[PDB]
Amino acid sequence: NEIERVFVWDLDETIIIFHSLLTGTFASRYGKDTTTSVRIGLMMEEMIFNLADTHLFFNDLEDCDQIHVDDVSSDDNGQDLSTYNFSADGFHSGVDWMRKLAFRYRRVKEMYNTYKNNVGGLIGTPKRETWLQLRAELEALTDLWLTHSLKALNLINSRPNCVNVLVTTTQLIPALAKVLLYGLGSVFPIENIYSATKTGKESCFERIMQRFGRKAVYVVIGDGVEEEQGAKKHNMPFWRISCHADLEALRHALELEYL
Ligand SMILES: O=C(N/N=C/c1ccc(Sc2ncccn2)o1)c1cccc(Oc2ccccc2)c1
Repeated sequence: NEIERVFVWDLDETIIIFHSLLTGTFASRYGKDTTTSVRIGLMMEEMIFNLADTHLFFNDLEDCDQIHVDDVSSDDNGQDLSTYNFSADGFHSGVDWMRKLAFRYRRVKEMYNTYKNNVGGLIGTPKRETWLQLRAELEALTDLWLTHSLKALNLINSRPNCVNVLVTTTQLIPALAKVLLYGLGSVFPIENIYSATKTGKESCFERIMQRFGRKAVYVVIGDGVEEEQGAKKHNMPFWRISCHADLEALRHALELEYL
């Protein structure tokens, strides 16, 4: 490719897998209301899984959790599937089976590239007003974290020589449902999302470097410890993102071309 610097992101523990909300440990650490925080997380995890079951084949692709969306691109005899009836094919729970599985991921990809900047047309209103109301309800507890990290991502996405990728441990379909909904679709191309569920984040890191080559600068930006050791044993500069002030430094270091 033409990319010079690649930023690998691990937005779990804060955005994708925000398990601190549901356990209530987030509310205790930051001194917020426990009951309200869990209610926002329980509503969120519902509207996410409700979209994956009615749009992204969550029940079909529940166990067949791949790692990249283009993995089964070899069994795809590319066809106009605007008429392909998924409810009446040989799918259940396999060269003729992998083709039906591969079509579904391309249909998932079609939904991503189509409604990633127009969610209100994907989930018809008022499901947007109620759900955009949910953002301010949560960003009022996290001090606009998703908005803040979107600034650091758009400060990278607009650079033609720089790019960003995402490496989470959720299954690919639920992770795509969150990235689509949460608004991270404008900064994350769907071809740059990896699911470290069965393989771990280290193997997902090696898979990224093999794609972009050695002439590029790889930087890891995330929170937690799983990707810190995965970025250390691959000599990739790790960027902690725990505090809110650690993000202001990430922007200020990109404003001045220090990265
Ligand atoms: O903001 C978000 N997480 N923040 C997490 C976090 C942990 C530590 C800190 S820093 C801090 N500073 C001061 C006080 C508290 N914490 O932030 C978030 C996560 C997911 C989705 C999300 O948006 C939406 C949008 C639409 C619908 C539903 C959610 C927003």
